[PDB]
Amino acid sequence: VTGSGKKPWRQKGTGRARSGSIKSPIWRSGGVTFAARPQDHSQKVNKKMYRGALKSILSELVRQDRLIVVEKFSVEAPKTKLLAQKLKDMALEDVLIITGELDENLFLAARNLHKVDVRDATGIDPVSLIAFDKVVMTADAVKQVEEMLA
Amino acid sequence: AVQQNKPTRSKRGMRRSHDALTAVTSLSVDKTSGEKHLRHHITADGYYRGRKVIAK
Amino acid sequence: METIAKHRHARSSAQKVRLVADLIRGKKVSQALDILTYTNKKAAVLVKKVLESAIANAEHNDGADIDDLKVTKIFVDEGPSMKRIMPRAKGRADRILKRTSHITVVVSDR
Amino acid sequence: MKTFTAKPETVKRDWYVVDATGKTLGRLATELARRLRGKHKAEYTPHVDTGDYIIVLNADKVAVTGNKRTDKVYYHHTGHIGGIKQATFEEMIARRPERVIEIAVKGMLPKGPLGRAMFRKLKVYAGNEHNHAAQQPQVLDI
Amino acid sequence: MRLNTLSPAEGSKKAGKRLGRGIGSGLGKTGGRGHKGQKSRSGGGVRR
Amino acid sequence: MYAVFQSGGKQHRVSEGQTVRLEKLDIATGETVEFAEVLMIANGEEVKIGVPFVDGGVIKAEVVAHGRGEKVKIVKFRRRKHYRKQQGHRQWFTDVKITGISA
Amino acid sequence: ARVKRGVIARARHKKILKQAKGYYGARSRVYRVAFQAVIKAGQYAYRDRRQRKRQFRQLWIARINAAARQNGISYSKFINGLKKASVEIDRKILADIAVFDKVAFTALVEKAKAALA
RNA sequence: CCCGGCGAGGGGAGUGAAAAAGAACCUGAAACCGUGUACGUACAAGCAGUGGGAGCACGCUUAGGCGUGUGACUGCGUACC
RNA sequence: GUAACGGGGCUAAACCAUGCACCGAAGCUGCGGCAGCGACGCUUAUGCGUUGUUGGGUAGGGGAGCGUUCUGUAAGCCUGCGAAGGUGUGCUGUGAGGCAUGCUGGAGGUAUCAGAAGUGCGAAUGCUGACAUAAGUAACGAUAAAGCGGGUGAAAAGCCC
Ligand SMILES: [Mg+2]
Ligand SMILES: [Mg+2]
Ligand SMILES: [Mg+2]
Ligand SMILES: [Mg+2]
Ligand SMILES: [Mg+2]
Ligand SMILES: [Mg+2]
Ligand SMILES: [Mg+2]
Ligand SMILES: [Mg+2]
Ligand SMILES: [Mg+2]
Ligand SMILES: [Mg+2]
Ligand SMILES: [Mg+2]
Ligand SMILES: [Mg+2]
Ligand SMILES: [Mg+2]
Ligand SMILES: [Mg+2]
Ligand SMILES: [Mg+2]
Ligand SMILES: [Mg+2]
Ligand SMILES: [Mg+2]
Ligand SMILES: [Mg+2]
Ligand SMILES: [Mg+2]
Ligand SMILES: [Mg+2]
Ligand SMILES: [Mg+2]
Ligand SMILES: [Mg+2]
Ligand SMILES: [Mg+2]
Ligand SMILES: [Mg+2]
Ligand SMILES: [Mg+2]
Ligand SMILES: [Mg+2]
Ligand SMILES: [Mg+2]
Ligand SMILES: [Mg+2]
Ligand SMILES: [Mg+2]
Ligand SMILES: [Mg+2]
Repeated sequence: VTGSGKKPWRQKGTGRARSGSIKSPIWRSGGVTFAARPQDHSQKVNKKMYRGALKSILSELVRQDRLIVVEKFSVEAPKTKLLAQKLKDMALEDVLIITGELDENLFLAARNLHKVDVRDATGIDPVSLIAFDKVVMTADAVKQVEEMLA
Repeated sequence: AVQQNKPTRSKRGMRRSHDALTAVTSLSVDKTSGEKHLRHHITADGYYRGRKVIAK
Repeated sequence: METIAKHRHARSSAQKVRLVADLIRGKKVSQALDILTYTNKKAAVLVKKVLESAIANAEHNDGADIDDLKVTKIFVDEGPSMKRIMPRAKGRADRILKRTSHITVVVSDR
Repeated sequence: MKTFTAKPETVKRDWYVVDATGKTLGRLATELARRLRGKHKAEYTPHVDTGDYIIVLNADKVAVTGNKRTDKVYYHHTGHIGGIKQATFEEMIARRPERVIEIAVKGMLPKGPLGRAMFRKLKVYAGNEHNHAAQQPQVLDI
Repeated sequence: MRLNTLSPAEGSKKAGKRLGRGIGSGLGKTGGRGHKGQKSRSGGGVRR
Repeated sequence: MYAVFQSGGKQHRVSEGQTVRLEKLDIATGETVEFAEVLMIANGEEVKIGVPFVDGGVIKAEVVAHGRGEKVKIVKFRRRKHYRKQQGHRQWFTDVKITGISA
Repeated sequence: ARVKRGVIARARHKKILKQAKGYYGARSRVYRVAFQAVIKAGQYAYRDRRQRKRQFRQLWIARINAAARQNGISYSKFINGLKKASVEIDRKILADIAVFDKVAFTALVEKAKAALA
């Protein structure tokens, strides 16, 4: 707190409470007693605990029929309108699409769809597998994830 | 010299029980001009007991 | 009909203005004006002007009947106090209060 | 159901005459306080004067035991420093005889308003005559 | 298995003590430090 | 016509048509209770005093109501000792309608 | 995550102040005074839940003694007679009978006098 | 437009969804200060409550010893940290 | 100031003995209810027709919870057919508290399960602001001194002449 170190008043003889700093946390405009600093909130996840949770999540999507598997997930041109029809024909609204290879047309076509997210097999994270209602994984993506996790 | 305790709202009102003002018990009326005035005082137009002993 | 008149931010404490207002509570307005005319207080000058204004409002904005009117409700409320510094001996500053009042008069024919 | 409480608007108080001739002051005073309080009544409610009115005749002839006629001292203070005043039993009997039984009974009653109120129903007389014949008071032997 | 149906294992997340937060807590007033010594004092305690 | 009976650790002096509130009973609202251990019967002139009980005395009562009584706060406080404890309480009751007294 | 305390503080104060209705002065208006008057009332009440039982019994007995004394016997002998007569009518009900049914009480007194004779 | 000193301030009118948003202006708590109504209080002694409890007022109930406010009288009772 | 039974008063209402009755506590019992610690038959993620016992408590240790703001769940759910906040009322929970609802308010609030804390104030001669009290009290600052007439003005002891 910006200000001086001067005693606001003398220790004794005034009937006032003893003070030492205009910046005391007791005082209005004073300092915060345990003022926050920047801090890193990140945690260590053990390598095996993360893979172990990914395997658990995927198993639970299979049990809950939230995992859809397809040979391919192709949009021809980069248009939401073509993809939104595909997902309406596949009966899908909120869905994480997991391809093996980044298709430029598919990432773009899905960017403006808030409930759709298209990732590579390497882009999976545990939250997005839980967060979306359905997970659609290409056959080749199943291969990658199986080799990643095993 | 000074109080050891704050006196209450109630003690304050009890002290003020004699602070009410008395109103004029009656105004008097002039026999000639009909003005109301304080008894034994002149009227605001200058009359006392019916006589006009002021200029105004 | 009831008819209000108020004088807000009147330069007097409510305690003083109250002494006078208590003299005319529930009284014929003719009788109150004569109690206020011969009451030797500054607050009566303030109160009488408010009562006069209430009468006039009751005439011009409501119906009629000076003689039917009566002082139904009269109360003084504390208004905002002005704060001033009064130098006392030995550099001690006392903060004195210039207390205002909100005078309100209500007058009714019924 | 909630237990009965007497109501002083509906409470019935009867009138009694008592003679004090020959009777021990304290022994007599206790029965009056009992009756003045309403303890003898099943409708006794201790915040309610359920008691009865009593007339005491011949207060001048109440008896005391031992040497108490000469040696029982009634003390009172005036509220002025040094104002501790004395009176024996026989000087009181001589000057204000009705006070001897009234002081004894006041001591035996509750302290407070109701106790002060119960005491009003005691009418003490130094002689054999009272002027409350209109109240139709019954004789009571203590 | 959704973002609002994930609990921790029972016993894995103990509360955490909060000192000087009243009578009911059991750590109010002196907050477990007892009364009037070096150990009570802020930054109070003899060295190892 | 009144009778004295014990139900819930406590004695009640009741008459026909009196709702009496007594401690919780394990009886439903569509049911009748028999307080057969009655201590007194008075007809106005005939008064039968149970030596322990009125041999043939029986009180037939219908169960009208179960409910929780009026909330009562329990406050424990030890001044200067950093101790205070607050507890609430509602006492269950059974209200019974006295339908008949019989010697 | 800064937390303003005003809404929860106002409630905590209002709860006490509502409990202090009817109290004189600062006791119904001021939280510092009010909180001490509510806690004291609680302590007294708790004390009074027990005290009431002692007071009511004290009343019943004085009422029973008067009736019993009226009907010819002290309370002490009367309760002994009802004991030796196996009568289990409690003091609450004897005192109700003494007031509202004076002939029933007379019967209970003769029964006590009998079991003492 | 009206009272008022060509005042302060206020009452109407009009604006506006709202002026119970009028510039001393969103919301508008508390202390504190008042007006009004109900109940109590001028023979009464103390942490001012608590338990009991009349009476009065106001609602309820189709009568029903229950509800709200007040609280005479009475038992107990010397605040908090 | 009685003031060396607490008082009244007591010749027992004192004392000694001999007894029988009563009062007397939050002790014991009785009725109803909560919780902890054990131990038990059916049977089982046990909870009970059950059973036994415990349950005053500072420092202090242990255990389980309430609520507050923020993050996710949430581009969802509630909300101008009235959010938060404020103020009453009713109901409810062992408690912190919670639910509903009138009035005000006039636009935001947020279940659930998790997550993170500037997370709960009556005290610190605490800090800031606001408002009391004393009190309509003291005082209005040199004891060089004012008085009248006229004027102006809503009003003149104080201004003008
Ligand atoms: Mg700062
Ligand atoms: Mg790594
Ligand atoms: Mg100077
Ligand atoms: Mg006493
Ligand atoms: Mg402890
Ligand atoms: Mg300390
Ligand atoms: Mg020490
Ligand atoms: Mg230590
Ligand atoms: Mg104007
Ligand atoms: Mg505003
Ligand atoms: Mg305002
Ligand atoms: Mg009186
Ligand atoms: Mg006094
Ligand atoms: Mg006392
Ligand atoms: Mg002496
Ligand atoms: Mg003996
Ligand atoms: Mg007991
Ligand atoms: Mg016990
Ligand atoms: Mg039990
Ligand atoms: Mg314990
Ligand atoms: Mg115990
Ligand atoms: Mg918010
Ligand atoms: Mg609201
Ligand atoms: Mg504070
Ligand atoms: Mg503290
Ligand atoms: Mg003074
Ligand atoms: Mg003076
Ligand atoms: Mg002076
Ligand atoms: Mg001067
Ligand atoms: Mg002049």
